[PDB]
This record gives sequence, C-alpha cells and structure tokens, in this order.
Amino acid sequence: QVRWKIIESYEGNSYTFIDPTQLPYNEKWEFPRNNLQFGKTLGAGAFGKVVEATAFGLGKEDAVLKVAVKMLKSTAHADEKEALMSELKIMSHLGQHENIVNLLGACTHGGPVLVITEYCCYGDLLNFLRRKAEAMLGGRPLELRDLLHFSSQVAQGMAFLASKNCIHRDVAARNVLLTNGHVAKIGDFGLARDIMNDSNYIVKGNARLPVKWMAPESIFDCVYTVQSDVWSYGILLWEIFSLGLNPYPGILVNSKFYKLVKDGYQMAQPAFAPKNIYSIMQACWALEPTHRPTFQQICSFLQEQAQEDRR
Ligand SMILES: Cc1cccc(CN(C)c2ncnc3[nH]c(-c4ccc(CO)cc4)cc23)c1
Repeated sequence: QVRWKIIESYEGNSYTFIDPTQLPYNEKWEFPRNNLQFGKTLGAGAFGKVVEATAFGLGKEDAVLKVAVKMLKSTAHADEKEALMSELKIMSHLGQHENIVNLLGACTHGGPVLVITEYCCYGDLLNFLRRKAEAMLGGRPLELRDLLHFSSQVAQGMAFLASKNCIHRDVAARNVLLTNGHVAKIGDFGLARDIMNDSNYIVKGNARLPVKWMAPESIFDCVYTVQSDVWSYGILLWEIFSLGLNPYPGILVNSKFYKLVKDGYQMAQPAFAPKNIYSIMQACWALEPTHRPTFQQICSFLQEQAQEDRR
C-alpha cells in the first residue's frame, strides 16, 4: 500500500517501544469543527479530499491561520475511515519536524473526522520543477544550490521518518510539497491523490502501486522497509536533477521492465546532476537493500556537497 506505516524494527539504533496504530487516539489534538471555514479543494481521490481552510484559535497562541484539512468523502467505506485514523495516530506519534507536513489538530467528534495539517503555499515539487524546465525553452532560473536544498530537505524528512521506524511507501517528486521559502516538506498525501486514474500507479492485482519508484524487493517480494524508501529517494533525486522528467523515459511498465530492473538496469545520469549526486542515486539503487546508504548517510554527504557549492 501507499500509506505511511510504523514498522517494528530493532536492527541498529532504532527501538520500537510502541506501534501508535495499535492504540486509540490522543484527544489533545481536538479542535472545534465550527472554528474552521473551508475553501477550495487542494486535491481529491477515490475516498478522500483535502481543502484549504482558516482555523480560528488553533494552538496555544490562539492564532488565526491558513491550514489544510483532510477528510473522507461521505462515500468512504469503514476501511478508509480506519486508514485516516491510523494516519492521524502516526502523525500524533511522530512529533514535529521542519521537513514534514505537521499535524496541527483534528476534529473527530460531532461529525466526520477532519485532520488539520500545515498548509504549504507553493504546491508540489514536480510541477514546480516542470515549470522551471519549461521556462528555459522560451522568475529567476534554478541553480545547483536550489536542487541541493530540495534534496537535503527531503532527505532530512526521510531521516526523521527512519528514526521513528516509519516507512513512507510513495517517495516521489509529486509527493513533495513546497512551503514558505520553497522549503520542501513530506507527508502522507494518499487522500489528495487520484490514484485510480493516474498512469504512474500500476495495477498489481489488489493494488495500484508506483512501480517506477519502487525497489525490486518491493515489486517482487512485497517487502517494504526503510531501505526500500531509500531506493525511491534515488528515483526522486533523478526527478529533481532532470527538472522533472518521467522516470525510465519511454519504457513501458511490463515484464521487460521488471527484468531490466532485476538485472541491474539504472537510469542514466541527469543532465544537471554532478557526478557526486549521481553517485547517491547509484548507491540508492543497489540491488541488495543492505548495501544502500541510510538517510543519515545521504544527509551528511549532501551537506558536504552544499558546502562545496558555497565555497
Ligand atoms: C502532494 C499533493 C499534491 C496535490 C495536493 C495535495 C494536498 N495536500 C495534502 C496539501 N497539504 C498541505 N498543503 C498543501 N498545499 C497544496 C497546494 C497545492 C497547489 C498549490 C498551487 O501551486 C498550492 C498549494 C496542497 C497541499 C498534496
């Protein structure tokens, strides 16, 4: 599936004390439903939708501020309701981070469940990159430092998720939002996503899966770990440094594609990727999951590349 999920892991430095999806919910997040006014839809899919809203008296500082609200369609089945409560429980457990779309509140009584999160004013990274690529063909252009920042910001978010044993399962430039200062943030964006009508999501029987982004062990063996997410981050880095090309350009998803990937096929270096950045992608794409870098290793290598650019 493409929802965030806490996994049980002791390998290395992580320690699972509790799975927050196993327990009911923390009523500290409750917020008055009548103190939201809804605006336009930011996105929608099969069972859910996200709308921008103003929240009146949210948090200790009693601020008025613009937020995003996630909710199910009235047509949603119980399993969809459960999945939303699960996401709320995970987000209540993770704690805040600058590169996550943070939870701010929920409304879980007196009507349908609303999940209130930070609002990101610049929209998705992929469309941002594609507009900056388009501009080159006919304001200010991107620089290497901007692409390094985006890469670092996402890797810091992912390093945070990894430290809490949270797997993402849909890492892709389309699932990165940009907020004030064009800082990147990640979140579980499944509800905003029209997955059933998106050709990037391939039928795999029960499921619709972002196969071009997925580790071989995820595709073949239904294994889903942090190191699976590392593979996907490599695909994302390719998207960033290509200014938003579609992965595996012109290659159809089918049996030849699965065999390519299993046999060690890797996308070519993007035009705007330095060799050192391509080396991150190649490492993320190690066929053996244990030979891939950790998100912390990625973060600390990217921080060196950033210093070099600054010099
Ligand atoms: C990844 C993705 C893609 C589409 C919709 C969403 C909705 N969500 C969860 C959001 N969650 C939080 N903040 C948000 N800000 C926006 C947003 C979308 C477009 C634009 C116009 O450029 C601006 C903002 C979507 C959003 C998320």
